[PDB]
Amino acid sequence: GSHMSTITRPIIELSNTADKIAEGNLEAEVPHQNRADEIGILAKSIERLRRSLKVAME
Amino acid sequence: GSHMSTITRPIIELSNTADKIAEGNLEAEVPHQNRADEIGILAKSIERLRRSLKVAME
Repeated sequence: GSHMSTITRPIIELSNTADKIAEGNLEAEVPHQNRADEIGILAKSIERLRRSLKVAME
Repeated sequence: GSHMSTITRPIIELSNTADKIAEGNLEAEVPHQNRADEIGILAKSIERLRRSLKVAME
């Protein structure tokens, strides 16, 4: 499916952002936050983790 | 049935587990860790975030 190629991209974006956060980048902005579909939900979860890490150190 | 239907399930599982961690479930087990494809990579990053939380509070 040629359409599948477009779907694969946002997954790479969320993965790359998550790596930046875990390595100690508490300022990294997570993308796809405003999405309402399954991808938007996954983005929101990554943001929630970022908040905990900041508060954990703050 | 539709092969594409299987794709949605791991996404819901990963999102749900991430929510569990963020709410204060530091011992939550992240799923699909054994996968090496894009889904497995996303699972790995979530495991990193969970560890940082446990380290941050330690």
